[PDB]
Amino acid sequence: MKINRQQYAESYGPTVGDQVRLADTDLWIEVEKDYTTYGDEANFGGGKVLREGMGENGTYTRTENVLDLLLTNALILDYTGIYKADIGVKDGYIVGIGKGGNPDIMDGVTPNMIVGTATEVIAAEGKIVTAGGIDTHVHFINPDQVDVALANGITTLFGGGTGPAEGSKATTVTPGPWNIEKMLKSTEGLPINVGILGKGHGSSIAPIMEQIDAGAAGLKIHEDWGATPASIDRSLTVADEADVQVAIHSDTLNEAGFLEDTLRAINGRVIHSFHVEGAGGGHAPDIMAMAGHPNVLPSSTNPTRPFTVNTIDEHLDMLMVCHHLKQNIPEDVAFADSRIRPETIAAEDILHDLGIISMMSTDALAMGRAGEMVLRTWQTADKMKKQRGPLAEEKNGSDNFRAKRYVSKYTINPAIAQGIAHEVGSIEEGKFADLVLWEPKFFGVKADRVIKGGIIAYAQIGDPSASIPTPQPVMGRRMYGTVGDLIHDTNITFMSKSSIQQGVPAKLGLKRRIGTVKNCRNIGKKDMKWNDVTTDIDINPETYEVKVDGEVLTCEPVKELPMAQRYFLF
Amino acid sequence: MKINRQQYAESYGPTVGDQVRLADTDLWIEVEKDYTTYGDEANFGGGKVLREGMGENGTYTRTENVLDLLLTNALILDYTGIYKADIGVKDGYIVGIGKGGNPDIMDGVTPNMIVGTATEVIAAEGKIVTAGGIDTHVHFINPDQVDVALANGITTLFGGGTGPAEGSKATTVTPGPWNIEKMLKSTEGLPINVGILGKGHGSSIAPIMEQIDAGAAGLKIHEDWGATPASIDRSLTVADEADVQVAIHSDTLNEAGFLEDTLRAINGRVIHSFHVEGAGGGHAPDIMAMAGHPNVLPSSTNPTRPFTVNTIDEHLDMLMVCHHLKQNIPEDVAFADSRIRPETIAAEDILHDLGIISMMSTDALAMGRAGEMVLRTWQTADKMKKQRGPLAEEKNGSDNFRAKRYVSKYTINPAIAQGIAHEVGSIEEGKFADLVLWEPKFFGVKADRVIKGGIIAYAQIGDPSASIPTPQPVMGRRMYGTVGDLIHDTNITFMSKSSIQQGVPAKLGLKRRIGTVKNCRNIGKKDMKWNDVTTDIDINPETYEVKVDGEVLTCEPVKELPMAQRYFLF
Amino acid sequence: MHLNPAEKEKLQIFLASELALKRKARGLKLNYPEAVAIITSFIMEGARDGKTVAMLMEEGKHVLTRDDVMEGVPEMIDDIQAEATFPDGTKLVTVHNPIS
Amino acid sequence: MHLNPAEKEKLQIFLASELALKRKARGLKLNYPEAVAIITSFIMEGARDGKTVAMLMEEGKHVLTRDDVMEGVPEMIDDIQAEATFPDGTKLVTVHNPIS
Amino acid sequence: MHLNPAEKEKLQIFLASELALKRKARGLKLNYPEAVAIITSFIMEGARDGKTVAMLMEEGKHVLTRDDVMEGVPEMIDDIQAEATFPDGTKLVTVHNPIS
Amino acid sequence: NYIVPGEYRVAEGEIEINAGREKTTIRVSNTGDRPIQVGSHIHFVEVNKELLFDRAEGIGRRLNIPSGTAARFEPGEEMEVELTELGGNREVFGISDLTNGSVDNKELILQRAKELGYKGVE
Ligand code: NI
Ligand code: NI
Ligand code: NI
Ligand code: NI
Ligand SMILES: [O-]
Ligand SMILES: [O-]
Repeated sequence: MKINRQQYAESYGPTVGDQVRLADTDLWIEVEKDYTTYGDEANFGGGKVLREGMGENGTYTRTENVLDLLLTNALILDYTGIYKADIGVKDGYIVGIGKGGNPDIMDGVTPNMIVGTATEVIAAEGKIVTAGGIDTHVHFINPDQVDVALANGITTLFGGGTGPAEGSKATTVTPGPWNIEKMLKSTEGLPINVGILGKGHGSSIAPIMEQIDAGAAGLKIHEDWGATPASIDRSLTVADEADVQVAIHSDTLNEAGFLEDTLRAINGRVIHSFHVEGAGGGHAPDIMAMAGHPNVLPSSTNPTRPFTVNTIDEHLDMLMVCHHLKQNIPEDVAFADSRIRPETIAAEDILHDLGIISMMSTDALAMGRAGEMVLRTWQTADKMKKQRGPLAEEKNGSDNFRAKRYVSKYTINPAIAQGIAHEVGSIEEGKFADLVLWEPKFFGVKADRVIKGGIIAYAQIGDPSASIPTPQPVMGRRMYGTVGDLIHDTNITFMSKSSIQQGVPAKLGLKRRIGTVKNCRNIGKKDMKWNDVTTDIDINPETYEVKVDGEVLTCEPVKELPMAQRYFLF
Repeated sequence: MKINRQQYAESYGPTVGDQVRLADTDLWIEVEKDYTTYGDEANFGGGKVLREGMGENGTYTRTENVLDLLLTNALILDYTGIYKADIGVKDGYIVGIGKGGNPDIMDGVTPNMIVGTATEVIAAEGKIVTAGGIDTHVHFINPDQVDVALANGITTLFGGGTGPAEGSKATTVTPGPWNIEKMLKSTEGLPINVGILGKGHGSSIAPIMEQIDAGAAGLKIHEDWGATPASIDRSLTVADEADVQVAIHSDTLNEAGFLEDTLRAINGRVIHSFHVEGAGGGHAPDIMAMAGHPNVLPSSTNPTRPFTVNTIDEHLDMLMVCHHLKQNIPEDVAFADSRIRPETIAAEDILHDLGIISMMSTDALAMGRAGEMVLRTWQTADKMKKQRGPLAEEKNGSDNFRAKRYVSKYTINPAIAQGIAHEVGSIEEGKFADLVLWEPKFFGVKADRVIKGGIIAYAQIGDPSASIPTPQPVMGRRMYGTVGDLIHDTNITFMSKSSIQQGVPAKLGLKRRIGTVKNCRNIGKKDMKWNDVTTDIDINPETYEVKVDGEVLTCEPVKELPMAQRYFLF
Repeated sequence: MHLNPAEKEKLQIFLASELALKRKARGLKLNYPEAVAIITSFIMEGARDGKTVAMLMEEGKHVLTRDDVMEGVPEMIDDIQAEATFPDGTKLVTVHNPIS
Repeated sequence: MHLNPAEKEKLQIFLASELALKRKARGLKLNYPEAVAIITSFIMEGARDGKTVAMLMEEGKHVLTRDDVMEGVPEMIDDIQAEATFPDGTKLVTVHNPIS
Repeated sequence: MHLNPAEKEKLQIFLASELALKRKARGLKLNYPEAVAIITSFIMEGARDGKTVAMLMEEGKHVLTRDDVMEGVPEMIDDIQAEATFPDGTKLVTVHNPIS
Repeated sequence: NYIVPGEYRVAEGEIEINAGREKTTIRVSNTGDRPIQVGSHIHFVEVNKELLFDRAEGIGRRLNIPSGTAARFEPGEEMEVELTELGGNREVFGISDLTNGSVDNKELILQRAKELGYKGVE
């Protein structure tokens, strides 16, 4: 018995060599390998394979190699590969990637992926499955931002803020022990993973360090609090002792130094450079040169991603409104013109494509969109394919190399940068089961189902009064993982080792899973998956032209993007 | 002083011999008896009876025969009777049905129904009061389904699921110890009573039983997990040891047996037969014959209720879409034609009317409507009055016999079937105060107020910014019983005796009231109130015609129903 | 009014349909959610009118054509489902391949 | 806009009224929630127009008649109440027996 | 439809704009939230039409004039901001001093 | 260049199911008066008693059809089906309780099948 490839893909999802279009982009991913045994595919329903004595084992108790959940026939898109497998979850973690079912009667069953009495089933046939997005530039301004993030496949928010206070509206900072304690308690109600940044400012160690001991997961250095050589130095001395990451928004004004002064203060220590292009902040005009250095973990924020015909008009006005700048005050116009630069925004598209900028992030509600990190990653990759062609590394006419380079920017690389990649950031055995299912037609636009700690937290689903769940209106809705005390077991609060050792969770009555931040200080650009390029970036101080290896990096802005007006009601 | 009967009913609600129309149906209920003393009726407001030294006692402390709540002048509709009384609540339970007030000055006060300093008042004059509905076929797919259920007077949800996973979308199953623990924690946030079903599938006892010990309240056998003789047998062996109920959705495909094989596996043990007509699932075409047997507790699900001109077109297409069936694959068409049968749907209306099907249920979001169990019960009773006439048992031109037969189907009978009728399912002294107030014009359509454990949980109420609560927009809203920690005291989590003995509530930190499932294994069809008929049901395998006592059971589908377009905006 | 949860949600469908119909009237090719909203509201208004489930399964295939919508939208919409109150109570309508 | 909770809710009344008015325009006899929505929106638009509470108590009895609504609807509606911002601030309007 | 949270919220703006436009059509001088709703919906419909951010910064200053709104409303509105999906993705429009 | 969002471009070729396993064709009759549908992965000897076939030829086997599909027998219908071999450990538990162990125990499986009235024990 043979099945042609069209019929096979329609029934089980695609297999080896098959390609899938990502939404309405020009990007194609190809199945690299498949863990199945043809004829023994797992599936669930009437007369289907996962039934007692058949593909479901009726003998084994839960402890005996049985799963709590099997995702059947997933097309995984991850830094580790683009491939077809079943995904097995147990105790909220990914325990097996391979082939699930019943070793009684099936060949090729992964030994700890038994479908038993204890196993729930999610059908992933025809879906793309990715890790949950890791957003490391979150301003906590408006709690309505959490559902926005979940709807675009984001499962971890790292950043700071106390709500719509001016410090929080400008900076990813929860300042001091008391504000950190209050926001750790607030976090008990947020259905997403969270880590909190303290204020990376001070000239004495104790005021900074007491934030880490209070339960901060890292620090933010921001020019609005004084991005001085002293604040940079003390923050990195604290970070090196505490094993947490430091993010920086540098001195745009060059008030106490130029970029070379900020790099001298850093003194070779590991740092996460936020919005490294500089529209979102940093030494005018040359901050993006940070992305060449081996001790810098460089991210973009999303409103410059990718370079479009409305970008400059939008950004110049946004900057003038947000800074209360006057069109008739020449210092204000000079400042805006020094900060919003088509030359560095166009080069930023290309530096993403070359693997020189390693990460994406939002800048949610400060200068960025909580629900567009994943969206704009793929719009950038699509624009670069259309302007620069398939990368030299591609084969088979697929965009797999580009797809692994770009998926890494919002999954594994932020997790490595933050010291949380032991828990989240990729679809690997032993990591927390934060998984996003996508219909390919909606890939990177609207998540189908968001799994948090092995339970669905968020889903596009219809009328709750209907006979079945698909009738209109189909909209993003919080699911049972967010309800009651299950919100505690499905989400992680990431905290410093010192706050955990000092018992802060018990002191504050935190019931969430507690994740430990670690292995942040040892890493560098070389540890960024698919995005590990170091090079001398030259930014001309007169023309703002960007050069790498003697070549000007420039591209045109586009008039239209995929993943845009086909999908959105507004 | 005499009051004519029109004026009396307008002031105090109806009294002995008075009739009330149920919504816009042709059904009339008649007041059978009245506990009042004429002239000493309780009422609350300016210059009214329940004032200190008058109808309110000013002497007694709460412990001294005083109520926490008095519902004044209720028209009770219950399996126990259709009658007028005051209802007294204390400690969240119904403690008195009779006459409330002050024995200082009033005749005929029920001794434990004193209105005192501690007593709240709900005016029920002109309202019909019923027990909260007990829905025993709930798929936990979308948490928005809880308000849908409350708005139509449902107060208990028994079933299973983990959200919109395929196992849960098909089957009322929360599988295994870990998924059960996670959903018991989720339940802490659901403002309704809950019991969770485990997977009734396995060939070894231990994988099934460990679900009961983890906190399941029962099991579900579903053909999508293999409704085999082995799974049936093991599930009933577990149920007999654990004192919990088993629900079955049998082998529609007749793959491992016909109906007689499923009955042989059951071997005379008590079982709850879900959607017994079979459109919702079961041995094709003759599953409804289950409803004749003395060890079967038979329920309908609601989309076949009652038989209408759009039913077959709707159901054939729903089945084809949900099973991914193709109109041009003759096996798919043959399967659909074997499962969706006007002959068995028309007979199901009549078997309800004859007391041969004992229960209603939803099948919420799998093949049924979360908010239409009560609605469709009364539409069925109205259709049967219009097609079959008043039942022989009626007197006075009232429909009281039919009203007690039909109210039993969604109140007391599901509660008896599930082993929870010591706590819920009827308006009786000693049971939990889950009470639904209905305006007669909205009876069975939209609940006025839903009381959960003696506190209002849900109400049709207006503008929260207004001087008074009645201005538009009047809509269903969660009330203070759902807020903060009061959600714990107003709702019951029903669990197995073994999980309770093993301390599962303390292990998981459950704060809800814990109800014990018991006395499930001793009962049969004879224990179904007003619906206790056993008989030989013959289903012709060639024509699908249904015969009882040598007579074909058939009726016409109707073009219009009451409780429909007069009421609903969509 | 006594709105239940479904009545409150389904007002949104009507509103989205009105928005989409104004976009169509000023000459725009409609997108995915616009097209879904128009066909969904059509089904629920048809039920209100007292049409049968069978009539609406037929009519729903003729509400929008290929040239009313953007490239790819016809192939994105495999079917549109709505529940509404017919004269004989709530029923499910599924319109298969509504835009050819 | 600075919408408060009441402003957000009361948009729903206007929307339900627009839905009901389209149903009436295509010849349907209106049901209970349709009739309530039309009369309620009329009151709130009247307040916006600067009518008095007394004018709206009168006018609200003439917005829909028996032959605009289904059997039984007139007897289901004992009164319709709305609060709206008059020129002299929020006031309550009750229309008694709006449909004879 | 697959509505995300922003799509669900922004339906409210369109609805408030429709309400305000009916008030303007029957001769009322518009208030603060009415004026904001009309200009906001205009921006989001303009993006849907495929106008540029620069075109909408210009046009948004000519949607309502002083004589369309109540005393003080022009001076209450320093700027109106909206995000919408342009052909090149979401962009922010700020209309400065929209009513002179 | 028309874009269908999320479309597949499948590779050339065909997928062979149950490759390398022995195939067996047998005749099967539904002697009952109600339809019987049999899934791809049920141990074939343990199907409905009223299916008449050489029960020995179902031992250690299942239908050679795509995973998750089924064969349908209308009342009175006789037809040929193709079986493939069970894999993994070649053990069956539960279902009709005819095996509960190795499929190699053919005499014990057939003795149980004959005692319980599974048609075609020869
Ligand atoms: Ni910044
Ligand atoms: Ni920021
Ligand atoms: Ni079922
Ligand atoms: Ni069900
Ligand atoms: O920022
Ligand atoms: O079901």
